[PDB]
Amino acid sequence: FRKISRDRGIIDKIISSMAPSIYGHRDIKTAVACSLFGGVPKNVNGKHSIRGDINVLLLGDPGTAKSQILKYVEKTAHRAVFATGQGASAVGLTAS
Amino acid sequence: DYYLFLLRHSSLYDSFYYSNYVNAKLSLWNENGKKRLHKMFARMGIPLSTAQETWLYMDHSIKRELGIIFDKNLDRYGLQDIIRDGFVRTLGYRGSISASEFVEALTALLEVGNNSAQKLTNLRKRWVSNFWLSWDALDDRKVELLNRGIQLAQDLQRAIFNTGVAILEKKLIKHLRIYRLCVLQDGPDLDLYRNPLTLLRLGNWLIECCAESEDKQLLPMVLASIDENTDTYLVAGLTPRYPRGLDTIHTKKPILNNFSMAFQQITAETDAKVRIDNFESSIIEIRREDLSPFLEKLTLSGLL
Amino acid sequence: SQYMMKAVRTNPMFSYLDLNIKRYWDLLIWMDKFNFSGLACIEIEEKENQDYTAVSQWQLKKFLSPIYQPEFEDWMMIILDSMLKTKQSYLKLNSVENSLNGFSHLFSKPLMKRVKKLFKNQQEFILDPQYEADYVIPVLPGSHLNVKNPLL
Amino acid sequence: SVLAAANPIYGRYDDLKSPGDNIDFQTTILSRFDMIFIVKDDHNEERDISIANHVINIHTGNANAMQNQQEENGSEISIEKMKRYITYCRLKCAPRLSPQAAEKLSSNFVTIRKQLLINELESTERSSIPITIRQLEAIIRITESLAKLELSPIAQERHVDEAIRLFQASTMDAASQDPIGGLNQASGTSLSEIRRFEQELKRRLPIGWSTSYQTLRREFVDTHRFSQLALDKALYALEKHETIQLRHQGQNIYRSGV
Ligand SMILES: Nc1ncnc2c1ncn2[C@@H]1O[C@H](COP(=O)(O)OP(=O)(O)OP(=O)(O)O)[C@@H](O)[C@H]1O
Repeated sequence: FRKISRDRGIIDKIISSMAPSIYGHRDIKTAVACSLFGGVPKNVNGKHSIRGDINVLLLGDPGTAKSQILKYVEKTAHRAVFATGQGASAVGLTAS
Repeated sequence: DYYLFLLRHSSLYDSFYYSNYVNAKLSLWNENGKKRLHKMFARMGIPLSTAQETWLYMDHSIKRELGIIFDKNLDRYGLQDIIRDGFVRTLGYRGSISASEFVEALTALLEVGNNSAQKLTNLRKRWVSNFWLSWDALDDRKVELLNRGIQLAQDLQRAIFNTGVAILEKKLIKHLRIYRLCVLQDGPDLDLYRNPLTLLRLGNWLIECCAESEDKQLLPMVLASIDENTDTYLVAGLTPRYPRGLDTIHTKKPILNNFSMAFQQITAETDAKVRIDNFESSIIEIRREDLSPFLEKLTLSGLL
Repeated sequence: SQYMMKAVRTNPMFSYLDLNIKRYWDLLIWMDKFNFSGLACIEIEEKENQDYTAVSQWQLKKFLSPIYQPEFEDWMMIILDSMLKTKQSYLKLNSVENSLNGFSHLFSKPLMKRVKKLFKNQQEFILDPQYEADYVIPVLPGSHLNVKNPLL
Repeated sequence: SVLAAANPIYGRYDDLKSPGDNIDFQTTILSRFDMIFIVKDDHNEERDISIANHVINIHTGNANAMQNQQEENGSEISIEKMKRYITYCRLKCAPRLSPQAAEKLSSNFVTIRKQLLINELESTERSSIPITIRQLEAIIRITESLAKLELSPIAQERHVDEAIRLFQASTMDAASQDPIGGLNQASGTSLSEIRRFEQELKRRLPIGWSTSYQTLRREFVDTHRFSQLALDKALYALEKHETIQLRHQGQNIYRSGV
């Protein structure tokens, strides 16, 4: 890891390695990579908390491989949960 | 006793972590040094949970056999030089204090406690005021001030370590032919380095880190720090040091500090807006605009 | 020009106004009335290539150090020449006024080297008391800025 | 005590629509809140730059390196010290009003309750934010709370003025949304009379020179064109930044632009 981390253009290869079999849509891949790696949460003097995670939205025409990208993100992530449409409730995405 | 930072008032892990010699010998600023320290603590037989407890509440059996554990294991990692003898003073049912911890508490009390000419005057007045705070701590009646000094020393060493890792990771040290330059222009808590003692602390950290480096050189170092309020750099010259455990064949009158004569020579010849008024002749205050040309002249000055 | 003058005079609103054309401009750089430069001709003639005079009135130069005031004028005289050359090339060839795209390519490389050399000389001589005559920021009526680095 | 936060319908306040179409809380629940704050964004450049710098200082670590100093010197106190001060004040003091404070509060209640009548009669619809006796008791409570800070045993006019100003900033501002135009039955004739009066005023008065409200009333009303709602028409014309300016203690009406 530390050997390959100092190569120039590691970010480009990481982006190119996201969902390789899907063609194009490089901005979606960049957003997915940024969400996967994530930011850094912060706490200022123990009274002001700042979130450190990135949320992504995909609004597009039918037949553009959005669901396959979601499945790839599910597979790659360490902890992943999947839900769809009317199959989820108020307390099914929350505590009951 | 041992070359450990505040052993009797903090944990064992903290003493090994914030030590100049251990950091120089193991490079704790990155991940490899921390992993090596964890491996050492695992080998020695002390659980990682026990090594993080307070010294008073540490397990009695481990404390009793600390000497044998040090003697038989420290040789593998090159830390056999941390064992020494010192002086410990005890007064009644109070607790033991070593000379080293006392001097660090006094230095911490000196450092922190309690239109630009007035700004500098107020700082110098506060520095004068801290003298009586350090003076009071030498009396046996005032022990709360000594405890406050110990806490201040812990915080100050943490800040020095935090700045040093940033300096070392970004390669801010520039290796010129005659000397090595380090100028701190951006970052947090640059208001702690307006005091000469804190800059000497950071310089002692860096020199200790460089002495144990495999690179063999004895070049003097220059450390510069900005103050936004005064718009002045405080610049200090630091002499190189031989490794602590090196033989006595090189031992002599130590390396001589030649920054005073060079600074006077440059100041006399040019109308630079520099202030050489401290008792230590190796510490000067130079205006922001003059820093980049002045140093160039120093490059051709010589004697360094 | 004659058609515009006749049209303006024809209007009853401006029947009694006196209008006279003083100069014709080929290339004009305008910031305000006290800062301008360019190429102008007093009056156009027939069958002779029009004579053009180059004017440059820059009050902005007065607030510079004495060593850099000649450089300001010298580099403006190169900017104007390059712009004229590229405008002539664009005219000959045939959102953006393509007459003046790419004029900076001709004088960029010399300017970088000149700036580097001037910076080196400034670093060498700024603290020399003998050269204290140079690097002096003038005091003028209406000057307010308090600034440190002359080449900047 | 209850501290509540909520968003309006459609997300943003949508100042184009009526207040009654923006707040879904009924009058029953809105009468139990002493202070109501309606929060909006103004999108000013200077404020945006100031907020951006303030937020970036928080993230880059420059926040703490400042804050401790002020907390040290004289301007801020820690959370625990303020907690102890709050409990000491609440368990030690309970102020009382003065005879002059009651007199100053009664007149303010009468004024703020009169204004609502004119607003409701003009807009010919009931107000969404109500003003009741609870709104008088709220101002009394705020006055006594202000007195509590200084451990004073009596509340005086100094505290009454600040309590009144806070109430004006909080609830009277929310009540007085002042719709520029709703295209409702109220001011129905004004839908054309506004343009009529604007044209009559812009043909009478060229881009220079000024007039007076006295004359613009007497002469334009001798022809029986008065509507009793022309007070805000001048301000609406002023909002165009060209039609009208008011100068000289509001007496002088100046034509400034197209
Ligand atoms: N470059 C591509 N762009 C779009 N679809 C692609 C591409 N390459 C392959 N496909 C295939 O096209 C099909 C359409 O993809 P998919 O079912 O994810 O579409 P969708 O409209 O985004 O789906 P949904 O409505 O479930 O979110 C899939 O079988 C996918 O594997």
